[PDB]
Amino acid sequence: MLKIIIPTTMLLPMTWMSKHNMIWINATVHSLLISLISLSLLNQLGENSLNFSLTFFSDSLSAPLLVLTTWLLPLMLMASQSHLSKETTTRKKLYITMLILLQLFLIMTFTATELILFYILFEATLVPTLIIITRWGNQTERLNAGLYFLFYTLAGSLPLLVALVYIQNTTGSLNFLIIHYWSHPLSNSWSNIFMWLACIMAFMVKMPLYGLHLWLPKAHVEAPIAGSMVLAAVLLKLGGYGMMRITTILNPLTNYMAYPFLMLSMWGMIMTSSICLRQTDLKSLIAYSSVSHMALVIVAIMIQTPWSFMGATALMIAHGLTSSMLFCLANTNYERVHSRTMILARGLQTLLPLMATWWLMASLTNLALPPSINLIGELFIITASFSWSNITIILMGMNMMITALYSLYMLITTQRGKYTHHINNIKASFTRENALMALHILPLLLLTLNPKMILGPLY
Amino acid sequence: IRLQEDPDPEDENLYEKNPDSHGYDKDPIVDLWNMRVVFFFGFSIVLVLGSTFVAYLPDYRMQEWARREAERLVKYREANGLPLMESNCFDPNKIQLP
Amino acid sequence: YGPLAFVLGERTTRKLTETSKVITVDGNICSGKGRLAREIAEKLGLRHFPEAGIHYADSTTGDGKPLDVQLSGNCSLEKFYDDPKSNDGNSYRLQSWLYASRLLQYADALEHLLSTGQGVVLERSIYSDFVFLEAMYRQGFIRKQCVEHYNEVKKVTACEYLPPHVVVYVDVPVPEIQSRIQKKGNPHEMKITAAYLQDIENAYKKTFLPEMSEKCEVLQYSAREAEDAEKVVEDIEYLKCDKGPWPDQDDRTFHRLRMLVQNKLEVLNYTTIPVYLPEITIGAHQSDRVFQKFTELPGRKYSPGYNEDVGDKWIWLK
Amino acid sequence: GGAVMYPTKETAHWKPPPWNDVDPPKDTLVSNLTLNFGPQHPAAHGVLRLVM
Amino acid sequence: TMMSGRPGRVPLQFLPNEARSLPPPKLTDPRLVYMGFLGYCSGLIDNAIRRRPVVSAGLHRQLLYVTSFVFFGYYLLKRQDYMYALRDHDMFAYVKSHPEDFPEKDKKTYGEILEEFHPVR
Amino acid sequence: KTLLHKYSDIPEGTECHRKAYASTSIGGATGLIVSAYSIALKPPASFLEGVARTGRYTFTSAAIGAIFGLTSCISAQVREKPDDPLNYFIGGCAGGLTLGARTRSYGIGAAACAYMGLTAALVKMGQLEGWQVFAEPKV
Amino acid sequence: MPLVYMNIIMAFAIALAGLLMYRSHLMSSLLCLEGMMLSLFIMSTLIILNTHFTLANMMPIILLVFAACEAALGLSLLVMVSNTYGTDYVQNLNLLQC
Amino acid sequence: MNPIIYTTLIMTVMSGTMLVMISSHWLLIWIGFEMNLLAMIPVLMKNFNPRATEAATKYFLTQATASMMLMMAIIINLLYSGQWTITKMFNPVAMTMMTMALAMKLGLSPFHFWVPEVTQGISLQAGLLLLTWQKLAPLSVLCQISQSINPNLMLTMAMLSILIGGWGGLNQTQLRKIMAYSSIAHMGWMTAVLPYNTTMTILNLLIYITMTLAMFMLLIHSSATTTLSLSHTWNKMPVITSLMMVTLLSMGGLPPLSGFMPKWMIIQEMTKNESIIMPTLMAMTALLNLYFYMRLAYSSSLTMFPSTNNMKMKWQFEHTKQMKLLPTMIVLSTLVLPMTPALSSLN
Amino acid sequence: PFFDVQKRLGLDLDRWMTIQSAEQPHKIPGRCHAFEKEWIECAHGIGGIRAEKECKIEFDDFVECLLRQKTMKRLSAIKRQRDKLIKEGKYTPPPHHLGKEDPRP
Repeated sequence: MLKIIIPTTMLLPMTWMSKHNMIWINATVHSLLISLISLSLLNQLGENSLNFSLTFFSDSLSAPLLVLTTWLLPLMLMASQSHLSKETTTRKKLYITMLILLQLFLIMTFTATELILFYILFEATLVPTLIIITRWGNQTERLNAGLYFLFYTLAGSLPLLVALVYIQNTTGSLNFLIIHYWSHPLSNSWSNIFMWLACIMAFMVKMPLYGLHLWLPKAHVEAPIAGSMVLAAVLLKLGGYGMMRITTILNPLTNYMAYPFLMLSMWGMIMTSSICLRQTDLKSLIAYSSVSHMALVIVAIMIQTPWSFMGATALMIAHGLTSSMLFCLANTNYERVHSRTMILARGLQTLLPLMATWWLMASLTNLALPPSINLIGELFIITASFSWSNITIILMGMNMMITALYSLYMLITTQRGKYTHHINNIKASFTRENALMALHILPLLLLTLNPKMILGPLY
Repeated sequence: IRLQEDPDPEDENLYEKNPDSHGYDKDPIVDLWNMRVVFFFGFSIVLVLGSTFVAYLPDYRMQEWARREAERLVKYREANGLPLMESNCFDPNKIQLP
Repeated sequence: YGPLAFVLGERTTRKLTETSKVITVDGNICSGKGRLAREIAEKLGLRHFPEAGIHYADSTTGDGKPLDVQLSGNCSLEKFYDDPKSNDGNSYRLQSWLYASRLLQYADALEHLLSTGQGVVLERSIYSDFVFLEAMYRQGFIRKQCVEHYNEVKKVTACEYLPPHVVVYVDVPVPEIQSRIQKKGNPHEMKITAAYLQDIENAYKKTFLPEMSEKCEVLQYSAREAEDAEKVVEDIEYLKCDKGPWPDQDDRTFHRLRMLVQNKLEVLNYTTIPVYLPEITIGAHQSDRVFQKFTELPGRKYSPGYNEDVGDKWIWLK
Repeated sequence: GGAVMYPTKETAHWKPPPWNDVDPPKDTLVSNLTLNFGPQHPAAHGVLRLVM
Repeated sequence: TMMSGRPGRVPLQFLPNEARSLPPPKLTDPRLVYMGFLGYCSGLIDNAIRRRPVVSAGLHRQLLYVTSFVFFGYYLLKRQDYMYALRDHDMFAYVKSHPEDFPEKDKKTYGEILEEFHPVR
Repeated sequence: KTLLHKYSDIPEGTECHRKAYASTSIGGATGLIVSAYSIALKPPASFLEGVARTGRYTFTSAAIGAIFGLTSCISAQVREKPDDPLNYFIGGCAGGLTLGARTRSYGIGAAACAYMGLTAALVKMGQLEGWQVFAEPKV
Repeated sequence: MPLVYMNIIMAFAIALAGLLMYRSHLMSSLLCLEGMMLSLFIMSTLIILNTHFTLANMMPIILLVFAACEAALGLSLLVMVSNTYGTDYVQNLNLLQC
Repeated sequence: MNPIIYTTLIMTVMSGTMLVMISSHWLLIWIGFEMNLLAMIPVLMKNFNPRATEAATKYFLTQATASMMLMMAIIINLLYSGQWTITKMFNPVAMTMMTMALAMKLGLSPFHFWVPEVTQGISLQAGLLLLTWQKLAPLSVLCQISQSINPNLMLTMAMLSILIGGWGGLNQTQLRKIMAYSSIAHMGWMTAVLPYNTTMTILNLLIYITMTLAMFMLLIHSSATTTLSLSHTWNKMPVITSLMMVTLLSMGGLPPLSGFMPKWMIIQEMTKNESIIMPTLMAMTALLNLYFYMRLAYSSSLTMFPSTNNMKMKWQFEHTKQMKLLPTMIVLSTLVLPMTPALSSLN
Repeated sequence: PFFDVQKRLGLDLDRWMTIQSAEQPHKIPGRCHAFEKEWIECAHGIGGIRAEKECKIEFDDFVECLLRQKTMKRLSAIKRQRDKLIKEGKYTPPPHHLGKEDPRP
């Protein structure tokens, strides 16, 4: 894994020692080359994981996420170029360094073979994200959003640290391979119940769960474009990755303990999709849609069936791409009109035609038009839940309908109608923004042709 | 209440100074080379070369190997009259029941 | 200088002599104080510090050439003369910056006196700066809260330093000062109102002269008497101010004072007290812009001696 | 900028601490002892009321 | 506590002579390299604090930082290895001296053992 | 510690009156300690005021303890399930409601019900499962 | 333990309570500190004499030496407090809070 | 204070601590504590203010009561055992009294009331000495007598310390009081593992000393004693405030910074002894310290507060005095996590 | 952090007064020298944990010599019994105890 890690680390000295003109160019070029290197990890032996070393391993679950992060870094730099132009060279380099540290931490989290190291790196991501949000946000609420994000995540995580240390003491090892191979069943005792809660709750917080999702809207709304992109695409997926990894330890109690979170996620998906219908801010609407899709992912993980896990992996990747693209599309309008109110900018299809097509494709993926990977994941999850209970179809179908409604309502309001007369600052879309949208869309559409890559280990 | 500079006007359009801005910077040369770097190293290299690399990635998932083994097993079992799939994953004798 | 030097036996008292004195020549605008101060410094063999201006710190730092107003001072005396009651708050910004400059100059003069033993002659000082502030407040140019901020800064800062031994006040009647201002012909100065000068004089005589006379003796000279610089120097030579702080001071207090004076930032620490008066409070964006501009100024990016642009060399081994 | 964050009603009146030092609360803190040295004193020569 | 009262421990000795039996830390150890990296970061921070050129000024000072950190790290690593080796030595000796407290367990193959199957339905 | 031994010794779900008395004694002791600390740190203007504050705090604590013990024991009897933590949860929520009544605030009552009931259920679970708040050093 | 040990330990307890319960003056609390030191001297001397710990008959004298050192420190602080406030009253040590 | 006298007094404080950490006789340990108090009192008042005198008086009174209680405990142990050696304490009442005295010296709640007041009254350098060096001797004595300590009392004091240090800091806008409360919380963390593993207490003490030295030296460099005064520092010396933000994050315990390792190892050691509720409550309560750390960071570096015009003069001049150890202190406080296994050297 | 500088440098800074059985001026014995010596010899090199139970007899004897709690209790019980018998009138102190005989030189 050092083939990827070491170059990512060298990205920092290059960025710091690069000329003021050339920071973005060098960062983008070398990040893209690193992403190209990451594509080698997609080749996964079916039976066994790629155990590169004692510290690091990759499987059919970690590989797609690593590729996603490496891909995301250059898109994040491209998106963040515009609003950081006025910033001084040192601050721009610090922002790029925060992004690079975040990528390094995420890669090590995904490839780490020990749960304690995974915890250290997974919590470590808070610092760069917190710094980004609270230093390069454009609103007074960036500080409160940072406090909420940090404290929600830490309150979830710390009991996880206690539980992991206890597991290390009892089983004797926190290496995932040994844990999987031995994996003695849990007993239905209050102590084991609370251990299950401690293990699950941190990832339940990271993956916005209904009742623990309040941090996500504030953080995504108040964060800069790059921070929103990472939070939606990758940081949420850390919870899913950990929950899929951690579920091995808690085999039997999961059936008994799943019902509260299963019900919360299933009803919350409807609740948040309905929330999206009446939201007045584009970023907030995108965030709530993210919440709903991650609720679908949570249901898939809790059910603990192979098809559900494959759907969860596919949905994680597809949603990361789609939500990042949606945030970037909203950010372009925000830069042009300097407001996140949906009503303020209208009829943008006439003014900016190609951005309208980008919006259409992003919304279609959001509403799971087949054969999109979004639909593949959602359909697999839906079938697994149908096996879990035939009555599940009602809520899932209602959620599908509400998702289509809110996605196309966003598209109609922002990109359709008569243009807002007074707004005169709309200017022809730059090649950079269209290139960012295309870089988002094309990999998602291409991944449909070969869907085994994003279908996870159980495939 | 304070001596603060007037809010800067909306950042000057890069088009005004350079009509073919391409974005990516104020200086036109860096704009062109940034666009070229992005387009080459993502579209031409990562998407096309990377997509080809994924498409022809060697089948270490053993799908064809599994299919060939299944064909052999099906032919043998049908020829010998043995059931196509045995109900017991592991041989009963080795198991010692309580 | 350092605590180690004092432990070794570097003592201020030995270097100081009868010549070692701080002489402050004060007076109203265009009172001729500069001429007498220069003559006194020359005759008594004492270093002369010209009156602190907006750009004194620029003179003492870096190239020594004055920096742009935005980077250093953000205040104009000409603006104060033309528009005394401007909403910009230029009056109190000027007054506070001038007090800061005079505090720095007093620190430098004390450092010179305590390091080399040579006396220093100053044109006005931190102790006399309140005269202009009181006149501004009386004339309505500045608000009461600005006066309170000035009082807080002076109270925190001025106490540390030792007052001057000899105070020389050159007294010129205000109408003659008006005629002098007309003769000099500076357009902005001509706008000075008679009441403002009268309040300057009132502050001096009613408050400064009595308070200074309490500590030591003050030599008050009329304009004709001031012209005879030799007689003034002789008067100074025959003063005996046994009362006052300096005879009380010993080597320990001198060590403390020299340590304070050497560290200019410590000298100016409380000039930046976090009192958010609109006149002197600078917003975050303007502050960032101005600080970036100051950093880009040649020779200011790095610590002195490490700026390659201005010709510094051997930085790698320096 | 207050002395305490989340101030209460009583604390709100309380001022923040001084930047350098606290003001000297010198108010008749020292009252010199007053003595009638004479007249009866042996050293007062009998008719001197020296108020010291 | 623990190793503090180990018999034969000379007071205020960083490395006992017994440690010399253990292999010395390799000068290319990743831990020592990280200590040198810490020294380099210390030099950079010193330059930043004194407002000197961060990466070019004071190469002698940065060299001294790196050398001091590596020099102390070598001995720190040696002592850490010695302490862990002492722990392992004592643990194995105690296991040997108390066979009853650490009994060998009969090894049963998974065929013999019965583990209940909980269906994921 | 004798009061804690008194509360523990009575079998759960039995002798509800004695259990309530033990809980009341524990609440009174805790209230007395809190009153002492309040009197020291925040001085009372008069001896009568100090007595009033002590009485108020002690009665609130004793009422909380008595309600908790009475409700928990009665629930254990009626449900007939002695070791269930839900009985302790019900007792704790009743204690929180009593605290809200004494403070004459609904919000205090509801927050106290939630937190105190959960804490009491956790305490019962610790009894059942042998959880150690303070662990003897064993390494 | 004989009853004299009881009385001396009771004296220490009383002095500790006195010191911890201030009233107005600081001198009284410094006197309670000195009383605690006297009680400690008496206890140590009684123990060392009853147990014939010969080389420990000097420990009370060192205890007294450091007790007097502490007393000197207390008085030197009280003098400054009185100078700055005019009284030794403890209520004037109120500038620092929390 | 003449610098020779100051050097002598500081050496006397350090020598008292060394006597505490070098003596096998209870009398000499108590003598070391007394010498520490005698030397420290003048040091706290090096700058003469009424606040300095008030802080010195409060400190003297509290430490004198602690010393008298410690001597009574020593005498009782002598009465019931006849031994002067620092070892297991053979009388439980003496052990309780000694624990109370040593906690009062360390400022462990419910004996914490003096720490914030003393810290606020004294200067930043005297505060650094008070909150880093003074902690060493009582912790050393507790480590030597850890076996005799009743775990319940020490753990109760530690938990109360954590809670109170977290709560009080939330309400503070004065940097010195904030540091005092954070010191209370971290000391509560250190004493929690004293019954279980002393090496963990030593490791936490070292990390805490490094972080507190870095923080106090940064504040001295910025000459800030209030949050607003620290707010201006971004205009003059941004690097200082950025490093302060990093050090604050380490103090909060956030991974991957070095502040994480002490909490991590304390939790591990407590869990090994079956302590699960106590570590969970301690870790959760640490979030409040994180909260006020983050508020300070927001004021100092993450957000740019309004400055004043006179700062333009300060831009021209440069800091005269250099604290040599500050960069290494920052690096150790923030970037030492990858080197935790080296916690067997002090072992 | 007990840096045993004394043991490292062979300096007896304070260990001479640590125990009552150590050398004392003019070889003046302690009131419990024998018990202290026995207890120290028993608990030497076996560690505190072991010594707390394997030398408990020695330590109890040392404590009894130091405080005389058991001896005082027995003497008090004997005196109480003697006083009760005197009250009952069934006991009479011997003349030598009453002072009617010259004690042995």
